[PDB]
Amino acid sequence: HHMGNLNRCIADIVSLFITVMDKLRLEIRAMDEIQPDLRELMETMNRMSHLPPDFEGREKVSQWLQKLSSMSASDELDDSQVRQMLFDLESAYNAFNRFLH
Repeated sequence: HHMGNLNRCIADIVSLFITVMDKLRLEIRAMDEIQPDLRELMETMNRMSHLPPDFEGREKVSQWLQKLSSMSASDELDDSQVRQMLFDLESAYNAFNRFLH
């Protein structure tokens, strides 16, 4: 038994999307508490060579990473930013699932 890179990436991307969304639903707000998982999600999409270069889901995650890069470690996302991030992550997750079909 041996699992390939692609299937490991798919499992990690699905679990990271849901983990980041769940943290946001649990009122986790600090940049240093959300950003590391988001970075892990972005890098795993980057390791998934089968994704199209302009893939929608990666663009949404990247834009959030860029936004978080302007914050201090201790800065917190506000209610509006959390709701928007959840909408963007749901949209990126759905785009990933659509890609798989």
